[PDB]
Amino acid sequence: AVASYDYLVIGGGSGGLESAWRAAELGARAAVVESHKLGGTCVNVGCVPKKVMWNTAVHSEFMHDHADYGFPSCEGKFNWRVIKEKRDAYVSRLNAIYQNNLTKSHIEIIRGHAAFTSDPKPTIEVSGKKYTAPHILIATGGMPSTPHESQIPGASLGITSDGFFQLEELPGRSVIVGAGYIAVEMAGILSALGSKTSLMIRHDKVLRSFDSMISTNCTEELENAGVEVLKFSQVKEVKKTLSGLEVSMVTAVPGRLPVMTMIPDVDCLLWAIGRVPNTKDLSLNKLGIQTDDKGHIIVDEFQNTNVKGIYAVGDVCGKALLTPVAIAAGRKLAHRLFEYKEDSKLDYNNIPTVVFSHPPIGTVGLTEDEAIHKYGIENVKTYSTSFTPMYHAVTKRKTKCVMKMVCANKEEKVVGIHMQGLGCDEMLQGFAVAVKMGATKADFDNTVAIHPTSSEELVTLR
Amino acid sequence: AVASYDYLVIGGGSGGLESAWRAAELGARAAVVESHKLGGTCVNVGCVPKKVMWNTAVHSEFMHDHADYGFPSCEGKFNWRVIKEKRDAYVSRLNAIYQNNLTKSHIEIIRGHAAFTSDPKPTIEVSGKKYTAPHILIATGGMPSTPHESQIPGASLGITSDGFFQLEELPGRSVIVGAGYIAVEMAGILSALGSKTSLMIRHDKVLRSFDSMISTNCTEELENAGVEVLKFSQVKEVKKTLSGLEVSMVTAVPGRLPVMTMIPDVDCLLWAIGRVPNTKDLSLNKLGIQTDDKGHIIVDEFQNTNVKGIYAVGDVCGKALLTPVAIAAGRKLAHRLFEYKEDSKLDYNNIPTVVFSHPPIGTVGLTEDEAIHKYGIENVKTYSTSFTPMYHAVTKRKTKCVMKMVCANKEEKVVGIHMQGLGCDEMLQGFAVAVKMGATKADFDNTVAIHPTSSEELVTLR
Ligand SMILES: Cc1cc2nc3c(=O)[nH]c(=O)nc-3n(C[C@H](O)[C@H](O)[C@H](O)COP(=O)(O)OP(=O)(O)OC[C@H]3O[C@@H](n4cnc5c(N)ncnc54)[C@H](O)[C@@H]3O)c2cc1C
Ligand SMILES: Cc1cc2nc3c(=O)[nH]c(=O)nc-3n(C[C@H](O)[C@H](O)[C@H](O)COP(=O)(O)OP(=O)(O)OC[C@H]3O[C@@H](n4cnc5c(N)ncnc54)[C@H](O)[C@@H]3O)c2cc1C
Repeated sequence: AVASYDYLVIGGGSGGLESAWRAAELGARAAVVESHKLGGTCVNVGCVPKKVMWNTAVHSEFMHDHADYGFPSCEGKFNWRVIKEKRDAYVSRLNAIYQNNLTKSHIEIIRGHAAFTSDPKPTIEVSGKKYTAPHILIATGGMPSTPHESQIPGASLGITSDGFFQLEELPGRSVIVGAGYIAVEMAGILSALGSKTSLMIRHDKVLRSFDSMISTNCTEELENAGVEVLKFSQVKEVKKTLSGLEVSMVTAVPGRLPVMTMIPDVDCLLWAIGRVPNTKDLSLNKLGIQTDDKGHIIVDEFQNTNVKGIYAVGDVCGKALLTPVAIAAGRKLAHRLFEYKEDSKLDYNNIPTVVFSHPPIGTVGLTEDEAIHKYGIENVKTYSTSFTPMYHAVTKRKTKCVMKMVCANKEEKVVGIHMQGLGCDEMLQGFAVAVKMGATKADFDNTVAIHPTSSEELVTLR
Repeated sequence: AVASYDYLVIGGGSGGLESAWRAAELGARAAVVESHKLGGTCVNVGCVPKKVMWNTAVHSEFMHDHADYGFPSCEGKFNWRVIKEKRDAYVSRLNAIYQNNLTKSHIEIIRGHAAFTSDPKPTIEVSGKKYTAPHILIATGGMPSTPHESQIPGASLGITSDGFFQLEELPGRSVIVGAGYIAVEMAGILSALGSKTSLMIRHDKVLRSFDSMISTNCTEELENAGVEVLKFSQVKEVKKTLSGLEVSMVTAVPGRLPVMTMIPDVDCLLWAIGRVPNTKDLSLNKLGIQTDDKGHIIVDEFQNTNVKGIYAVGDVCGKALLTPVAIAAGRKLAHRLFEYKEDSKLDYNNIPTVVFSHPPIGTVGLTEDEAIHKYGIENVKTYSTSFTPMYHAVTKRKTKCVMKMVCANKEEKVVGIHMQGLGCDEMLQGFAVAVKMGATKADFDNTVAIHPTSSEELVTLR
């Protein structure tokens, strides 16, 4: 029967747990329905297991500069199993920590699958057991999208990021299909570690929604790293040969004639084409809750759905798909609800983001074209530099560091910082803080530099 | 005879060159007297050659986590020569670049040693040739201090940072004497690379002028890295045995009786006790230019000496001894002089600094005690965290990451950020920009985090 609480959170991922923590910490009676493992996508099959795999690739990369630094080289041969077993243990330790905090904060964990009922007042049922609350948050997140046989015959022969983390040996030949961050990172980890990789993109470059400098630089650094970027190409079908897979792909460079080619002996085919929300089995239809054509839950600036007492945050909304954003919104909400801060909402402007490619990308703000459109070419001035990290001053293998700064108006307010280079992963957080206080280039320029670093380049751009 | 210019800069180091560049770029007729190699301390025997040696040590460190990441280990044996020859070539390329820019900007380079004359109007002479200008800047910098036989007999048997960069093989047994940044860095590079090292400090910990957390953490990380910290100890004398050196050191832990011990078979004895200014051979006495008891040139908030038309910037003044500060002040000055910005002066508050120890230290602002004294215990709240970088979640060897944030007053204005951990070298510049705009913790806290990174810890401190 309906057990009542002050807050019912559906899904124990990033947004979910943060909302429940802050909420209870403000005196509420929360419970967290979760059908699988706490932590959600991020911890089990995302941010965490990705970062470890990346570090591993970073080790692979630098093995290349060993002799250069005076040390003897190493015979090579990465063992995937060893690092996988560990990566996995780590994730378990994290899970144990998560349950611990939840219980330590007195938050129930209704285990199982939640779905709204055919009751007048918002109510959900988990195993014939119904629970209701004056405030219910849907934080079910999303999932990897795979193409159906109904369009790409043999599409179901390939894997997704989820099956990537399930992989137990280093694939011989990998084919990534997708041109966004997840694709790029998978492309780069797999390649660094030894697999022959082809990244299949429908256009000429990657991370197309990122500033032109970033997508342009990133496509190059990828190519220079041993990755094959198959431009203007898609898969028509996949067949399970005896050797491996046979990717029949259509490559149609605009201005030429289309040309089909088979990719044989493929060990792995990763679909990194998108993320579809987790909303169908919630019975959103039972309450007449608004979704878009793609299943995402439509919410307002304050995470409100169209139904009173029901909110949604994170991936499931289809906006700014990142652990920190789900957390930031789940937190702002618990405060708005249980602390009565009517204006407690997350600002989706100037959200910082790091893409763990090689070298790592960092970005916060408007791309130059996003500024030119919002301000006008007369009001947008960019500053940029392209240099080689001194780490490479003694190595044969090189990478670059390109940093761009989009300034707007007379005072030259920094509206966008984009870079890619070594250390760009830890370099970003602070400038992201500065970009949020409304810093102008002079604020950056009246900051005594730190020498010798790559960061100082941003405060001496001229 | 006296050739006249608009600006005469004495010394082509960090402060010197920046002042001349900006100056000429503003239409002046500059010349740069330099008795040695352009770039000064930093480029030839400082920032640059240090950073390369550090990167090298960082490679050594991570060689330790190779098998952990699934790769086979390496037999070891670093070759110093290889990396030294390279480090050196690099520095040459830099020198060539420096002359190039100077000439490209039409700045003369009077080669030789400058010294003021016995002329009424400020005039200097370089090789019986006299040159004068309405504005003369002394940017001679400083030099390593060594103890004289007159106190420490055999003191002249050891070397300094300068002789460190002259070293051609990896010393077998090194003894660093000094408890400040240069000492620590030399201690850590030499140790990472394979030398048995002892850091001799007159107290219990290092970097004593840094926030207590930093000096405390740093002394530990050093000890945990294979470095021997000889606390409460000094050298009484050094003798050249046949094997190597014999350091007779007095160790006097307060609360015990003093105990002398010999350190035998020492390959290297590095004096990292201090930096004395380059002012004696300038003939400062000829114009009655004010110096302090230690030879430093006394200047005001605007770099003015007590003599009209003569200024001083950088190490030679004995304040905030860093390349970026000399640059920042030489630049502010050229603008004040040639652009008539009467208030163009450098703010020595919130100068950021990175110490390249292992892991790297970063700091900007007031130490907690500097705030408690300036504000009062009732008005100072600190926040801190101590965690292990996830890079170590799979390694046996660990390091920590400790970050402290000193907040002041009701709004909790961030007056000091101190940390030590991996990536703390590139992490600092941005927070340094934020700390200068007068950011409050809420500004930091209303900054969507970047996950998974070490930096995010600073914007989620609670
Ligand atoms: C590869 C890969 C790498 C990523 N890397 C990063 C990165 O480095 N940085 C970053 O910031 N973001 C990263 N992301 C994005 C980040 O993972 C997501 O933004 C974050 O997971 C979003 O959280 P959420 O709260 O919306 O959902 P989720 O964490 O997905 O959580 C939803 C939880 O609810 C459960 N559930 C679903 N429906 C129900 C229901 N009906 N009843 C009960 N329980 C239910 C789910 O099992 C799940 O555990 C990555 C994603 C992938 C895939
Ligand atoms: C080891 C080591 C590491 C360092 N590392 C760093 C670091 O990583 N980061 C950092 O920011 N700072 C570092 N420093 C500090 C930085 O090097 C100095 O702050 C910077 O060099 C200061 O510049 P300056 O303009 O005062 O002098 P300098 O660069 O020393 O230059 C003075 C120049 O003037 C010449 N000269 C002197 N007297 C005369 C005269 N009478 N006539 C003609 N020419 C003359 C000198 O030859 C010299 O080249 C380091 C120092 C050492 C030693």
